Amino acid sequence: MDRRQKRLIFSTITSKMNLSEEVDLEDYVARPDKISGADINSICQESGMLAVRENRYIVLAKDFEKAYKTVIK
Amino acid sequence: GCVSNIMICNLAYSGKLDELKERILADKSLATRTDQDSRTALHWACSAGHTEIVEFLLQLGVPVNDKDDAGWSPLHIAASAGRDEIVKALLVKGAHVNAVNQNGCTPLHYAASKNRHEIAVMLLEGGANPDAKDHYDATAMHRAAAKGNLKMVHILLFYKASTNIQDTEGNTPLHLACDEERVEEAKFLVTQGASIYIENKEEKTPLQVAKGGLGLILKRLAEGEEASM
Repeated sequence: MDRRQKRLIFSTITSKMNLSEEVDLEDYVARPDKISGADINSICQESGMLAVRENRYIVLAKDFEKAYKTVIK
Repeated sequence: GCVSNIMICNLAYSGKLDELKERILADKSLATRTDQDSRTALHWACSAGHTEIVEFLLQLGVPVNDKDDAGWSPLHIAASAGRDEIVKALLVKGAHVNAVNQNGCTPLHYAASKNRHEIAVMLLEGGANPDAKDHYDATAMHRAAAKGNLKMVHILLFYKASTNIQDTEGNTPLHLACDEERVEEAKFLVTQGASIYIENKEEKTPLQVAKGGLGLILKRLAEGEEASM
């Protein structure tokens, strides 16, 4: 999908999430993998879940790296 | 509100300056105690932007280049979270400007992606490699151009960043500016020498990737730069 659209969906879904200030979604938006709007939604949900697994209420870059890898294949 | 399993780190993030100084002055080892994310009080203080806490730690002599489990050094965190003062403090203390995290990014990739102008300049004045490539072969300029960060694109070119580096998809920053219709970015890149001729991996040039009209504008501007000089 559109790289611009991909960014919009990521910022839209994570707009209600509590990301640490250093997280930069462009690391994911910029990847070459062709992913669906559903995958971005799953990546985002999986990130929140991984945060919860660490009893952490803030989501980190590591949660996103992790979730991205899990969802995308 | 509890971001770590180690209390001193929660104190660091929550900005509890007096308690932090107090506990650490009693047990100096707390200053470098690692949490479940391979983070210490420094990483967390940088993230939240508590300059004072960071200064205390640095005067104490804590290491400034230790990376967390995702490979993020305190400078990556501060730069990204847009903490100017902290970034400055870190540089005086020897923070590594070209350190990479798990995805190959240097602190400059983040400063540029997130419009941290002043920080980008400090990093660049500090020896930052403008052409550092991440694990997908993308540079700070790819991020700035793609997102429409005009002034940041100026800053990178002005510190001589190369405009024709191709990422794993074969795209240069102009390709990205074009594909996302970042008009002024694209025009500035071509006026600054970016090539309108490089085919990416889908064998498309920046022109073919842009809006019909945008392509014709860049075409004209590129030939203008050719003509003169």
